[PDB]
Order: sequence, then structure tokens, then C-alpha cells
Amino acid sequence: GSGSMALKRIQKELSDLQRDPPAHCRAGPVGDDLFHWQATIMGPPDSAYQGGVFFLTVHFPTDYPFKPPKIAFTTKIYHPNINSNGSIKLDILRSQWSPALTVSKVLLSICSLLCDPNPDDPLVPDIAQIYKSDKEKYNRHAREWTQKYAM
Amino acid sequence: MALKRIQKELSDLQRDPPAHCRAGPVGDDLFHWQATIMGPPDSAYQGGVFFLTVHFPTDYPFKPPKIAFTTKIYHPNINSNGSIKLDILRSQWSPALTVSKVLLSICSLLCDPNPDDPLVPDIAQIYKSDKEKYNRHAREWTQKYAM
Amino acid sequence: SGTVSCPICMDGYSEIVQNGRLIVSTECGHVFCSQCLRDSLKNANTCPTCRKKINHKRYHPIYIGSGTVSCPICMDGYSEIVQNGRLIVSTECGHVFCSQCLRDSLKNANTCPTCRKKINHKRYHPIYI
Amino acid sequence: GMQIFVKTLTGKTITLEVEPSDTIENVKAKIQDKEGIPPDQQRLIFAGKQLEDGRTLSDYNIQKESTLHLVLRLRGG
Amino acid sequence: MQIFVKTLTGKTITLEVEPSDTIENVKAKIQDKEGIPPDQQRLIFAGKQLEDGRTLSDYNIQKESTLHLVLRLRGG
Ligand SMILES: [Zn+2]
Ligand SMILES: [Zn+2]
Ligand SMILES: [Zn+2]
Ligand SMILES: [Zn+2]
Repeated sequence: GSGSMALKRIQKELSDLQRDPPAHCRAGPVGDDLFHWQATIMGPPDSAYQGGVFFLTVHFPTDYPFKPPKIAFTTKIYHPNINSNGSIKLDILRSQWSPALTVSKVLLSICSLLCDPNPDDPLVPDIAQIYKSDKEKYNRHAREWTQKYAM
Repeated sequence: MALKRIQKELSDLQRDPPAHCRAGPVGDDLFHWQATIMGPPDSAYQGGVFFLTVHFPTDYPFKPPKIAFTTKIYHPNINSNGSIKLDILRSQWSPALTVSKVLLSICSLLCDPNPDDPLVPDIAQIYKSDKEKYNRHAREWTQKYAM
Repeated sequence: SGTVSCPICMDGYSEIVQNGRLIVSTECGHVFCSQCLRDSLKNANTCPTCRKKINHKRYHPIYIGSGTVSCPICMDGYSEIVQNGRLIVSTECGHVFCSQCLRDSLKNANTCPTCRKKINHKRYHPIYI
Repeated sequence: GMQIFVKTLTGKTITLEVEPSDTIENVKAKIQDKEGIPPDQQRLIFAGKQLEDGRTLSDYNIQKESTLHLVLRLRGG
Repeated sequence: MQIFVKTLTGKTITLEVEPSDTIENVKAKIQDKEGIPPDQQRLIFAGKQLEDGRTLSDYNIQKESTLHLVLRLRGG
């Protein structure tokens, strides 16, 4: 139809989540709209983000899974590839997307990005500079932002 | 293993027995089977029951089973000693073919002979020259040997 | 139509990989264990299931996870794929999808959805499980 | 709109959607789609006899839920 | 020792490994089972990726730890 194959896939993903919940996240519909999810991610242990819980929105496009989900943080987080509007500049969310990737694997990928930033082509230059210049200062900021917004 | 494949085929036969044939070990030797085929209905062979022997070689299924009629049958590609000149038993063999499918293939040959490259020229000549005479002989041989 | 199996030795998926063999497909889409196809190639250069020439490495491994196949993009199982008129397919890199999912994914990028290897319409074929 | 069964090379059963008017070639085309065996390599057997390409299912009295058996092409010699 | 890898489809495979094995080595074993080349594999444990030159011992991966496989990615 139009959106029907998308609806079936998203429901399948949701059922797999509810059946076998992952260690790294929880996610599911906001409301009775399968195409609009809220998600939560845990800060990786032994990192500036440890203890933090970070909220995200997932909007599936009508031609999901062939086009990527739109994923943005709603919790403020300090990172050179995630800006203050929550936008995540990540290749698998754009040109390196694969239809074989599930929302669970994408959320785990996002978790992984937290301690593996790309400061060379950053979304937030000021934070990348601090990452390259003074890592301790960076870690301090990431830790304090976690404490302030994600706990 | 040849033994494991033959046992698998036998189990499939015992589980889901086919209509066109019976096949199974003579004795407790899995490599030596007896088989039977029914003459196709509406044919010179109708009513006939034809016995065959199946000998699996040691490197079965990569080499074909040796299959011969023990019942006499009138046919240009099956001689009076029961030898069957059939390509799937030699050069056109495939390891994906099971004995059940080969027996069914043999049944199918009965009413689809090749008189152009025959094993028994005299019978092929009669097939090409006088089909009624051929059918009469096939019918009488069925009556004589297979009933 | 159930679990993938080899038509020569008649071992199921589990029993195939458990002893170190691979699951392989010919280019004509016929599936065998590696030991059976190799031993077959030793005696003739034709596919055991359809007789097409498969000489000169016209076969390759396929990677399936369960023994029971499904498309990782649409998530339909074999039955649902076939009853619809879709085909089961494998890329030359051995990755399996339903035909409509792989087509549609190729409209957007020329890479395998599973391993990112370059592919096109000429680098995948049906398989007949 | 009737169904028949084909017992494939591996002894599995597939269902074909067919009409009595359908030719044997037509049935073989549907078998190719499911099994990947080209028509010229398929020999279809019903009631102990092969089914020839130009004939129809009606001609061989194949009906609702008949089972056709598939073997490989062969030739006596 | 054995470890588990949760593949792209969420299925689990078992790898035969040693604590001394490098991450590249583990990725080679994953390629053999999944057909995904090492450079396309990103392996994740405890929320972090595992870098190619390091060993399992270096990441405190042990007997029956589960590694998670996703595709290669890059922030930007
Ligand atoms: Zn095999
Ligand atoms: Zn083939
Ligand atoms: Zn699909
Ligand atoms: Zn691939």
C-alpha cells in the first residue's frame, strides 16, 4: 500500500523489543502512533556520561525502512557531533544508512558514538576544540552536563 | 556417506510410500535392493508388475545405482537380459536423483521409447514399421511375464 | 520449504555447519553443502538440480542465521515471501533478502544492505530453497 | 481457478494455481519460478507417463488436486 | 573460551577465542560466519566500540561475554 510495509516492520521491531528487551535502551510509541517513538539511552559505564539517562525522539518516514529514521536527542548532552537542538550528525542516519539496521542497533550505535566522537568534521566546533585541546576539560564538561540534565 | 544417504532414502520411502513403485533392501544389505514397477494404465503394459534389482555402488550418490529388470519386457531400450540403456543411469546421472525418482523415470520410459538409438534394433524396427504389431507384442509379453 | 538442507547428503542446516562445512549456492540458485557440491564438481561440471554448467567457481557461500530463512529488511518469513510471488535472493556476497526489498534498497544505494559491498542488478540471483 | 500439487525433485510438494486450459509448458513455467529448473530439464509424470509440452491439463484428465511428479529430463538409448 | 556475538539481525553466534586474541582476529572469525568484512564491522561492548589493535584481555571481555555487532559508522 503506502506506509503499510513500514507499519508492519515497525510493529515487528516493537514486538522484538518488548519480547527481548536490550540492556542499552528502551523505546516505543508516543501515543497510538507507531511512526512516532520516544526512546531512552543509558550513558556508557566508565565514561563522562555514566549514570545518565538520555531521552530521544524517533520519527519513522513513510518509506521506512528504505529511508532512515529521524532521531534527535531531547536531553541536552555535551558532544562534538550532537548540537543544542539535539541533532545528531551521524553518517548511518544519512548517506551510510542501511535498511538492514533496526532502531535498536541504531540506538546502540548512537551510545557507541558518545565515547567515540569525531572532532575533525564536527557539528559543534567549540566542543571539538575543547576535545582536541584539553580532554580533561572536555570530560569534566560532559560529566557536569550529564549530572545537570541527564540525572 | 553412501550408507547414510541410502538409509535416509529408505526411511523416506518407509515414511511416505510411493504409488508407482515399491523399493527396499533384499536382506539386511542396504546396498542391494529389490524394486517393482506397475505398467502404466492405458498402455500395452497395463496390468503388468515388473521386478527390478538396484545395486548401489560404494561411492553412491556420486556414481549412479545399477538398475536392471528381472521381469522380461518388450521395449527397444531394455534388452532380454533386463539391461536398461538410459542416460540418467550413465552420463546424465545426477546425485540429486533418488532411487524413487529413478524408478518413476524408468516407468516413464516404458511408453516413451527411443527407437532411433535403440538397445534392441529388431524391436525398434517393429516400433517404427508397425506400431500395432509392436503394441501387440508388448501386450502379449506383459501377459506372458508380468502378470 | 522448512529448514534449508542439502539435497545430496540430506543433512539440515545445523548438522552442516556443526561439522565445518558451508552452505553454498550455485549461480542458478540451487543450494548444497560445500562438501557435496565439491564432490559433485569432481564427477561432472553441471548443477545436480538443474544441469546448468557451474564450472569455474559459479557458486558461492550463503550466510543464513537460523536454518529458517527470512528477509532482514521487510522481516517476512519464507512462506510470506513466496506466497506473495516474491523470490528469495542472494547477493554474490552471500546475503539473503526477498527480491522486492533488495530492488528497492538498490534504488537508494548501490551497496549490499548487510555488508555494504558494491552490488547491482547483475550481482544477485534467486535461490530456490 | 483450481490447485494441483507437484512433487518436486526433493520429494516436497508445491501447490500450483492453474486452469484446465493451461498448457504443459505453462505449468513448467510456473515450476521454474518456484524450483529454478528450466522447462527443457523438467519431465512431468502423471499416471506413469510423461506430459508433452503442447498438450493441456484437460487433455491428460488432470483435475483439482491431482499430483504431478517431477523428474529430470531423460532419453532412452 | 567462548564468547557470544549478537549479529545484525539480533541472532546470537558463538566464537572460539583466547584472551590474547586481537579485535581484528575476532572480526576475522565473524566474517567467516556472517560474511561481513572486518572494516564494516563495529563491535560494541559495555556501550563502547572495540578498537582493532587491542585484545579481548584489554577490554575485560571474558568467558561468555556478549559482543554486539553493528555496521561501521562515523560521527560528523
Ligand atoms: Zn551435502
Ligand atoms: Zn542449478
Ligand atoms: Zn523483504
Ligand atoms: Zn553483502
